[PDB]
Amino acid sequence: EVQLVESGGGLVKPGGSLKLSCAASGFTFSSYAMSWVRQSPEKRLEWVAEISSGGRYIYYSDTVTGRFTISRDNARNILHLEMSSLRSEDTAMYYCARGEVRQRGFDYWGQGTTLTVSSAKTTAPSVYPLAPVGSSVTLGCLVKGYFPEPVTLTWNSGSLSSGVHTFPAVLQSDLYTLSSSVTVTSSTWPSQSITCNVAHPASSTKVDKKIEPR
Amino acid sequence: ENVLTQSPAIMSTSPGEKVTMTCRASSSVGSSYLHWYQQKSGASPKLWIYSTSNLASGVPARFSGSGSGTSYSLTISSVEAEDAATYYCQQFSGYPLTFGSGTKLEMKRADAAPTVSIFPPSSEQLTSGGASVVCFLNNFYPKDINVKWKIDGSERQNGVLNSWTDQDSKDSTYSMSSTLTLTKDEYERHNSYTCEATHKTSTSPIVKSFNRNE
Amino acid sequence: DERETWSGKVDFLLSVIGFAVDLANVWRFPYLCYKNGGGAFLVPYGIMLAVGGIPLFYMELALGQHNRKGAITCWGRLVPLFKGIGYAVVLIAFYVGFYYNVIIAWSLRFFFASFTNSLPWTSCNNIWNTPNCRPFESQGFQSAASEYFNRYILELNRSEGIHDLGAIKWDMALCLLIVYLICYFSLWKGISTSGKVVWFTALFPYAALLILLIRGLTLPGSFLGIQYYLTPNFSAIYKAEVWADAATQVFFSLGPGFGVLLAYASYNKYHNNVYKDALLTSFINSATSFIAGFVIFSVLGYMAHTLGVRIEDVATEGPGLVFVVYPAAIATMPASTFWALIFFMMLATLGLDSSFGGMEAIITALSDEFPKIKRNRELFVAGLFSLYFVVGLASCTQGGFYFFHLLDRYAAGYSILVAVFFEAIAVSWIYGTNRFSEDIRDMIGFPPGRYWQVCWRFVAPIFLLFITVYLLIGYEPLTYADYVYPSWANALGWCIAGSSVVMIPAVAIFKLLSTPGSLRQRFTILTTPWRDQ
Ligand SMILES: CC(C)CCC[C@@H](C)[C@H]1CC[C@H]2[C@@H]3CC=C4C[C@@H](O)CC[C@]4(C)[C@H]3CC[C@]12C
Ligand SMILES: CC(C)CCC[C@@H](C)[C@H]1CC[C@H]2[C@@H]3CC=C4C[C@@H](O)CC[C@]4(C)[C@H]3CC[C@]12C
Ligand SMILES: COC(=O)[C@H]1[C@@H](c2ccc(F)cc2)C[C@@H]2CC[C@H]1N2C
Ligand SMILES: [Cl-]
Ligand code: NA
Ligand code: NA
Repeated sequence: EVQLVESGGGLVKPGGSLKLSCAASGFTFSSYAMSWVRQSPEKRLEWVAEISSGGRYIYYSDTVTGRFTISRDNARNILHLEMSSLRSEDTAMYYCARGEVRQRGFDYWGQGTTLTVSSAKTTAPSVYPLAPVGSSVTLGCLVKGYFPEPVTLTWNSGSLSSGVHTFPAVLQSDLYTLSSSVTVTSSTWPSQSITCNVAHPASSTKVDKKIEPR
Repeated sequence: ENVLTQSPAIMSTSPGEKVTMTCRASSSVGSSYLHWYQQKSGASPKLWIYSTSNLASGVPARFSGSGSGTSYSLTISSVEAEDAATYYCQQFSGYPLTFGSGTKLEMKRADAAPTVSIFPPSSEQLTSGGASVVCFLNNFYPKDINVKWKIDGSERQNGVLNSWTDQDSKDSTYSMSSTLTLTKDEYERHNSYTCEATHKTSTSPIVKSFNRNE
Repeated sequence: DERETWSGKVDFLLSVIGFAVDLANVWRFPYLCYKNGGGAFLVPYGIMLAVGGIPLFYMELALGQHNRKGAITCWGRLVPLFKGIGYAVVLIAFYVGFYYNVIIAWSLRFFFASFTNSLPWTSCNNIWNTPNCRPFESQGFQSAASEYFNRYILELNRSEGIHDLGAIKWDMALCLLIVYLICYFSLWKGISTSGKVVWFTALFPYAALLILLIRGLTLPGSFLGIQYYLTPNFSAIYKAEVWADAATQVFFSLGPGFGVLLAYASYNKYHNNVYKDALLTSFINSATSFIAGFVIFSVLGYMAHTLGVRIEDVATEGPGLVFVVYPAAIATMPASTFWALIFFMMLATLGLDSSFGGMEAIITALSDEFPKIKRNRELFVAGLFSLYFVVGLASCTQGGFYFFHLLDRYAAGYSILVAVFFEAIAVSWIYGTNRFSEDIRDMIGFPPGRYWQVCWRFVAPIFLLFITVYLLIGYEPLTYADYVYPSWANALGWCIAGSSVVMIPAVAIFKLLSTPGSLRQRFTILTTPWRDQ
């Protein structure tokens, strides 16, 4: 019944401004105090702002106050969060919560929207097929030098679900390097045409990388 | 701020054990104002225990809460595999609201030796002017492992990118991807490439080598 | 921004406990249980308390702790149009002080007259007695305790009505002065002291009630009085008059609409759990009445057994219960002088903490409206109590009871009801429940349940109207004993009863012609809460 979805979010350059929104459904919205909670990339939770059911009492954190402005629209059941003078610290997954009753806390959390505040510029990834120089053969797919997160890597258009290890991206020189390995039987390949696909939305770069021997 | 400190940060536990995570506050917090949240990987947090001891809706009776003033603790009577997540405590006593640093649960497994796979730089990367030797290390426990790059019998220790995965939800193993990035020239003044895995499962490292002259 | 606060949590509670607890808990209540079906009366009493009384008791307390200011300013800030609610309410508490403090004076006069080895109201061979005197209450005669209180203490026999007040009892004027002296040095520097004086006035009655309960229950025939008190008779449940008596007593025993609960709570901390305070206080109030019921009827039954007097002639309400009926019994039991001293002292402390809040409701609500007199608390409450004492001399006259009885039936009776009525309508419909719930959530933690919200806007107006409609039904020209008040005294009473709630439309009308705009664009201005800046 109760469902919270977070829109907005994306890549914003330092000093910029972005408006996040939260679409509620499944409860009388004008009876539940909403609140924005962000989570830094090191998976650390931090409260940002609370707004009342009528939006008459507003509470901010001290690291945020003066810049952000939480807003409410009980008519269309939407929760807003207008941000300005953004710094790199604001980079997080911003969540939408409804802690109307204090002695209970936030009972429902939204899916979350991602905001990246960086001065780095969007670049397209270079996808490299990794091929063995055996009971089972393991090959790979190197995705090097892209920004910002995220990317979508699957194998043979996602027909495979395990035997595959997609390693998380690691930032270096304002660029992300991601990789992924898939393990198959020594029979299956190379008789089959196993392929790595990569999808980076921010740069409109969609690649498929079928891997060949010697 | 009313900073909440949770100990311990990563916690290993085999199913069946009884675990206890603690949450201490810098200032006295009302008992009915401290709450607990569970956040599984790649998902938004969930209200787990509200008002210190009261379990949330859907939370199994194996969970419990205790504490007062500046010392609280969550306790799982008998741990099951589906409890592997990160647990955040949160005080509602006053504004601004603060979450705990969070504690991370990871299941225990019979120690496994890694399946190491080494890869030559793709011919496409050699075209751009680069050369990244990728070394995959799959299915081991415990998470801590140490990769070792050598070219032509000499330890090379700069220009590599390491990346661990989250604990597998099926066999509870880990995986790491070392990526030695080289310029094409430096790649060719040098004869050979070797990545060594120094893990606790073996007295001597699991070695993987390949050469261009073959 | 910053105002003073209670120097301790208990100070506030004892102040609200002290105010709410009254002699009405002694003589209004145990009598009502008696005449309306014993223990069965607790069913309409309990229900009317749950859906009518406590919700209103809660509401005003919540408004006090929230808007942080007195009756006049709180309603002025809540709804500018109905600012007259603050005015009507305060001077109601101003009128009450003209007659309510004479009850405490009576309790002191008896206390001073109890310093003897033989109580003066036992015999019928005194200078003030008539041939119609009997040792105890009887159908067709007068008792020793009755003629003492009437012909000696009051000298009411020397009065032919309210037109003839006669001379001035200076032994009474002294007692009245003493009362205003005590009320003076208790409220003179504010809640710093008044929050500490209540530690005696609100706690001593329970101490006295304890040893009067023990003394009352050890008396022969005590269990018989308990039967008259709480023998169930669920036929009364069907009677609407019982539901009315239950509704009325519940409303008048908690006392919202005096702007004192509003004033008292306005000294609380903003994030203080006021919801717990309302529930706790209201219970103790009702519980005190229940405890007092045993104290009275255990003694009342003692008379109907070992003194041979009909239960109909002793199961009395009004001041006659504790100025005539109860002291007569004390006079017979061993160590009479002791029980007489602590009983009258109880009656005195039962009215003081109530009078405190009644006066405080004035001082507080005036200090927040006019900044001049806030710096002049001492000089103000000087002249205020002086005015009380000066006019109070009319209560110390030989026909002083006739003046007291007139104000008692008009000053607070109806003026409260239609004032509290506009309180509930303004908050729940004009101000609105949804944002009132929003305020309370920000204060204590959680929005009020659906129960309190429904009670505040649907049940409350019906409950208040249900009471107001039956008080209209049972109306009859003011009478005491044989003396029928002239219709100009009744007219005078309605003026005092009307001079209060005439503020509601008058201020509404006056504050409507300002400020400028069309008719629709002025109701908007006058319904806009102060905290929209
Ligand atoms: C007879 C004497 C001794 C006790 C009087 C009984 C009173 C205090 C009891 C009886 C019924 C009770 C009510 C029953 C229903 C509720 C609903 C709850 O959500 C708030 C409290 C409230 C409103 C209770 C308040 C206390 C209450 C009114
Ligand atoms: C039958 C009779 C004698 C019982 C006497 C009742 C007395 C002892 C009860 C009734 C109301 C009670 C008080 C209600 C309010 C408070 C505030 C609380 O924070 C401290 C306790 C205190 C101060 C209570 C003390 C005990 C108390 C005074
Ligand atoms: C005449 O009306 C009252 O006596 C009320 C109250 C009170 C209100 C105002 C006052 F000056 C003195 C007492 C005392 C207690 C609480 C409410 C109601 N009384 C039952
Ligand atoms: Cl009562
Ligand atoms: Na009362
Ligand atoms: Na009192």
